[PDB]
Parts: sequence; structure tokens; C-alpha cells
Amino acid sequence: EPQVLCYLTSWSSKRPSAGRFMPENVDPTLCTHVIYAFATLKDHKLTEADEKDADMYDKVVALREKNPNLKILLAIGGWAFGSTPFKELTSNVFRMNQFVYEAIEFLRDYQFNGLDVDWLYPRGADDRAAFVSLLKELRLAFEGEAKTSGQPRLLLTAAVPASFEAIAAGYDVPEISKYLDFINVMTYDFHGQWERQVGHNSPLFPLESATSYQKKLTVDYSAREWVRQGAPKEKLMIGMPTYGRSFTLINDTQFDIGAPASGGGQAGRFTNEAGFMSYYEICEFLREDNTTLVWDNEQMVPFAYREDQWVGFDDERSLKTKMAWLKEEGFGGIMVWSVDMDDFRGSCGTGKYPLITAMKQELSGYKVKLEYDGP
Ligand SMILES: *[C@@H]1O[C@H](CO)[C@@H](O)[C@H](O)[C@H]1NC(C)=O
Repeated sequence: EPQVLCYLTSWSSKRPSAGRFMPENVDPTLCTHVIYAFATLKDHKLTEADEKDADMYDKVVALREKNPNLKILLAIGGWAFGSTPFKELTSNVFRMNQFVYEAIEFLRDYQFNGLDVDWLYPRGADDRAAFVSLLKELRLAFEGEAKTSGQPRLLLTAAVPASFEAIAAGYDVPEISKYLDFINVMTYDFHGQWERQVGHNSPLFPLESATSYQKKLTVDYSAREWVRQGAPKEKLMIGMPTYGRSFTLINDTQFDIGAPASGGGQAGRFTNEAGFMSYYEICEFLREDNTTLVWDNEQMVPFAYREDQWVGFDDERSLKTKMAWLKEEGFGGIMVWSVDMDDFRGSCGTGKYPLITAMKQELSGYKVKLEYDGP
């Protein structure tokens, strides 16, 4: 019963040349769920973010025609979106409920299998309560619709932060765990171009020399914080990045964890964002001349540097290491950000979709089983 939820980013279709990704590029057998990101709120109603999206919806659905057990979800929100439309969505009950009732129709019309809520992020007591009510209402209406109609219930999932501080700030974990089908923990973006020291995007474990605060910025500590706060393991989907985060070094001779950095490193040719690289862009950086590939034995993740360019990322080995940690802890499955940034063309020299394949094969035979695991 382990689940693999893969995000598909709409804007990946705007990629140039090989980087261009369409719903048809998705292997219908890789993931258990596909989540399309993002839809938006216009007049407090679940709505297309762009007319080009309507047909995109039609194409991400009907991946079901090559795999009928594949579930397709639509995500609302995201970072660009902001926290304000969610505050106004949950300000009064009518708009809230009318949002739910019409969202159900919207989803059923497109024949989605459910909804992913990406409010990034609720903050403060009033936001906490409103996030719970939104989730509660969606869940009860999904159940209620499943009985007043005829078909199996729409799925409810949400993307949630890894930061232990953001958890306390915005998430009543026992309550949201009642109504969510899956809790997608964003166990990445622990470090990046907003910092002036080199650090890894998604380290599994911390360095022994790390401060007590730095030790909390890991996949292992974050996932366990969610458990500690009451999230049920079988609903916890641990996030796996198919991308890396890069730095421009102050000094070429200092390339170790914590070396000074002036900002993000040179953008990739396809994602066009400094401080950021997709995995197939990582490989291009890796086969350049004189690039040093390093394996961090403590953090159990790779990184690489060449001249003043430094990038920390995830490969086959780190993701396999993570699946072993996953099974050991007994989590319900994984979430992948994102399917369009795996090497979906096989240009790395390994197989097509190498990162997700490596995770899938390592989860083979795994079945989630709940058991007491101490304080
Ligand atoms: C780079 O680092 C070394 C010591 O690690 C320092 O002596 C050197 O001056 C630095 N380079 C520059 C241009 O400052």
C-alpha cells in the first residue's frame, strides 16, 4: 500500500526545447497519483488559471485511459497565489460552502479524482482554525456527495511545510489529519539562494557539527516532527525533490557545506531561474569539465562544484537511501516535486525517469504497517 503522488507543474509546458513537458510525457505507471498545479481562485471559486489550462486538464485526466487505477488531482493555490485569497475564501460560511459545492461540480465536470489544497501558508490562531474548517467542509461534502450521488468519494490532500516552526504556526495536525486523505510534506527547500552560505536543498540527516537548529532542517527531523504532532504515518507522504539548488561561491577554494556564497548560481538552460536546477540540468552541469561530484556521508545526499558554481541535489543513490529511511520509519509513501523535472527524456545517460524509477523500485514489496515506536 505505499503511495507515490507526483506533482505536474502547468508552467513546465512553457519550457523551451527538450525541457518542454506535456501531460502526455507522463508515464501513467510511475505514480499512483498525479497532481496538476496550479488552479486558482477567481471570485472565490475553484477556477482555471488560464484558458490554455482547460484542455491541459483534459489531457492530464485521460492519463487514466492508459492506466485506470491512476488517480488525477487538481491543486489549488501555491506560492505565487499567496495566503490572502484563502483568508477571504474562509471569511464567511456562504462563500466557503458555495466554494465547496461548486468546486465539487468543477472537479466532477473535469472528472478529477480529487483536490489538493496548497495554502502556503496558514499563520496564527485564526488561520489555523480557518484551514481546519476549509478541510473539514471539503471532506464532509466529498463524503456527502459520494452518498447523494453514486461514485466513490473525491480525494482530499494538502501540501504542508517541513519547518517545525511553520508547523506550529499554521497547522492543527490532529484535526487536519482527520479530514485529509494524504499529507504531502514538503521536505525540501531547507537551504537555497536566500542564504549566503552553501547548504543542501534536501539533506536526509544533519552534520554532526550542526547547531541544534540546523539539525532540525532535515527530512528526518521534519517528518518525525509531523509524527510527533499527531500525523498518522500511513497518511504522511514524504516529499522528494527532482531538482537541486545552486550557489555562486565567494571563493573557489571554499566549496564545503557552509562556504560563503553571494547568491544563486547560474540558471539552467530550461528552467531559467538562478539558484535552481532540474535534474536533467544537473546532469549537464555534471558532465562539464572538471566538475567535482561529492557524496555527503552524514547528510546522505550528493552535491557538486566547478569553479564558483556549487549545486546540492538528489540522485538515484540519495533517493534510494531516502526510500530505505522511509520504509524503516514506516511512512505511507512519497510525494514527488515534480514529475516534469525528473530526467523524463533519459538524457542523463541512465534510464528514462531515473529518479522516480529508482524510488519506485526501492519501494517495491514495501507494505506500510503501523506499530508502536516509543517516545
Ligand atoms: C580564498 O580563500 C583563501 C583561504 O581559504 C584566502 O587566502 C584567499 O585570499 C581567498 N581568495 C581571495 C581572492 O580572497
